[PDB]
Amino acid sequence: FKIYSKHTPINLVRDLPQGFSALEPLVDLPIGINITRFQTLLALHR
Amino acid sequence: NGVGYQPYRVVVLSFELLHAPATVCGPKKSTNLVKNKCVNFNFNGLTGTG
Ligand SMILES: *[C@@H]1O[C@H](CO)[C@@H](O)[C@H](O)[C@H]1NC(C)=O
Repeated sequence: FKIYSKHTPINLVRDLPQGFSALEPLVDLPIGINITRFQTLLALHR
Repeated sequence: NGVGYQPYRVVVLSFELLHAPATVCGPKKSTNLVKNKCVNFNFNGLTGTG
């Protein structure tokens, strides 16, 4: 299970900019488990 | 107390294996690097000469 990512600033927050940039690898997982669905985690003060 | 009745501490280690890549691997020997001569080399599984 491999992850690739990169970071870049934005001043046109409304939509994705044009251009081209590549993603670099940073970490790998030897987990070997099966993945079929995924979700996201959020945070909020209350 | 008797020798047969003396307390003993015992440590047991067990094995399990999976089709996932192995994670516990002990070290291997390694030598020093040499320059400017014809030599066989093995780097992390990559093999060659020069
Ligand atoms: C993952 O799915 C395969 C078939 O797609 C199955 O053979 C296997 O048992 C499942 N689980 C793991 C841990 O690979």
